[PDB]
Amino acid sequence: LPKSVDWRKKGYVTPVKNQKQCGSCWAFSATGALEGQMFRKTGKLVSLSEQNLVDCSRPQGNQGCNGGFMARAFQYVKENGGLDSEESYPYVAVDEICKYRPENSVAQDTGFTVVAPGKEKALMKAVATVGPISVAMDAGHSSFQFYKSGIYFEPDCSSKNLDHGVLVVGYGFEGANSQNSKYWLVKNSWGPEWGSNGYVKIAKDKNNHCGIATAASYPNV
Amino acid sequence: LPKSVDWRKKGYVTPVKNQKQCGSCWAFSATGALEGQMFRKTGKLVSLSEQNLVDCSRPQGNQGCNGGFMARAFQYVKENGGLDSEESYPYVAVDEICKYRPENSVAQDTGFTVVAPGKEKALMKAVATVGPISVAMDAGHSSFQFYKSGIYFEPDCSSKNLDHGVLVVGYGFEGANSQNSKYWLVKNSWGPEWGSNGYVKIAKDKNNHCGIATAASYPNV
Ligand SMILES: *[C@@H](O)[C@H](CCCC)NC(=O)[C@H](CC(C)C)NC(=O)OCc1ccccc1
Ligand SMILES: *[C@@H](O)[C@H](CCCC)NC(=O)[C@H](CC(C)C)NC(=O)OCc1ccccc1
Ligand SMILES: [Cl-]
Ligand SMILES: [Cl-]
Ligand SMILES: [Cl-]
Ligand SMILES: [Cl-]
Ligand SMILES: [Cl-]
Ligand SMILES: [Cl-]
Repeated sequence: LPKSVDWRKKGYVTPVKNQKQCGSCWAFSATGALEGQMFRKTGKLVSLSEQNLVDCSRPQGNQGCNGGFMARAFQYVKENGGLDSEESYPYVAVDEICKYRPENSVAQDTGFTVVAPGKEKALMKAVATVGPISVAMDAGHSSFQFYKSGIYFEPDCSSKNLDHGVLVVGYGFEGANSQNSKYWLVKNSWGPEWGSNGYVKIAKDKNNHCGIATAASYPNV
Repeated sequence: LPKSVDWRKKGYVTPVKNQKQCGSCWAFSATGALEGQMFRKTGKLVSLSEQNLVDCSRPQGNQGCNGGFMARAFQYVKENGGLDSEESYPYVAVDEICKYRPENSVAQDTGFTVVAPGKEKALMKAVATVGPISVAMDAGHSSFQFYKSGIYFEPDCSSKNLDHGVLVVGYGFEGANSQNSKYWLVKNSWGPEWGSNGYVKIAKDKNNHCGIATAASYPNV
């Protein structure tokens, strides 16, 4: 596998978005993974609607601004037959009545693939051969809220008790040695003013740090 | 006109490039504008060759790594009958022999449209209705070099004596009021590591700040 991967360089990733005061991280992780797979299939990078996911996927078990899961989002897209563009269905960061229109759909999926739980080498393989991957992580620490640069490593991080969905867009290493200071390249949904212009490097191959490989998945397009 | 526009979210913009040690900003601004118009016309996003413009547009009045102008680059593409892909004519950040190959051409233009000098409302209309727009600006400040986040506003900026070509990919505002804290969304060519993932927000409707609306143009495809 490559020593480094960054899907941003290949046209798979939309700009950093901001969920604002709504617990919709799962919808942003899901649209980021679907954006990547739809681009891999058609060559067109089109921002997808998190608001469509927040408003319309309660039947699949999501709870809008009160939380949800990327897999349930991919299930909704499948049961629904489509997902609207962000342009047609804008994000307002609150729970609202479903406004989905098939005429505005720009994406579809047949379900999703799960990466082997807890296996960082399985995740590395999926990132290198599929594109961006939705993952869950433990973001419940002030060190993450205030993160700025470098490789994120939090001693109190859990790999089991996760509370935030994000998008792995690559991996790499700091310094000249490929096996030293490895990291996962993660796109957050807290705007570009958070972290390193909206991104964070999370320690890689350090015992599934913060649970990045515990519950990873991607849509099948 | 829309309250905000972001052509990156619609597939019109290639990933951020890096001119390195060559004064070829004008060529990157020109390829970015043609990449957007060729995508609007065909639905295919193809990276274009800045190196073809650097090496071949001296007859039109450009000077390669010593500087140039987007309008002269669109004139070269028109007179030349085409422009090659980045893949077929790679960027090497130095003045080299013209190696234009018609069989590798993936873009054409019949000339260009200019935006009336100094008219930010005319620039806003062009961005909303056409796609990304080539523009000149005053980038000669340490504040721009070390720019990292927020709306860029530099007191020492000129709206008349400009030195750097960039690409306006959209516009927006901060918060709920669409008329307050407005900005131009600008793609630079100093690599993704510069600024905010290679982008900068420049103050909009603040007296043509840094000259963004002084010499704007786009190719006619
Ligand atoms: C991130 O913005 C949110 C914050 C939720 C605060 C209330 N986190 C989630 O949505 C999280 C993401 C997974 C760990 C990937 N899931 C979650 O909180 O789900 C809650 C839930 C429980 C049962 C049924 C539906 C949702
Ligand atoms: C940006 O990389 C370059 C830096 C040039 C350093 C020498 N800027 C330009 O090319 C600039 C862009 C315009 C303002 C849009 N143009 C410029 O410097 O042109 C110089 C020139 C004069 C006469 C004939 C050709 C070129
Ligand atoms: Cl971004
Ligand atoms: Cl999930
Ligand atoms: Cl490794
Ligand atoms: Cl010009
Ligand atoms: Cl002309
Ligand atoms: Cl306005």
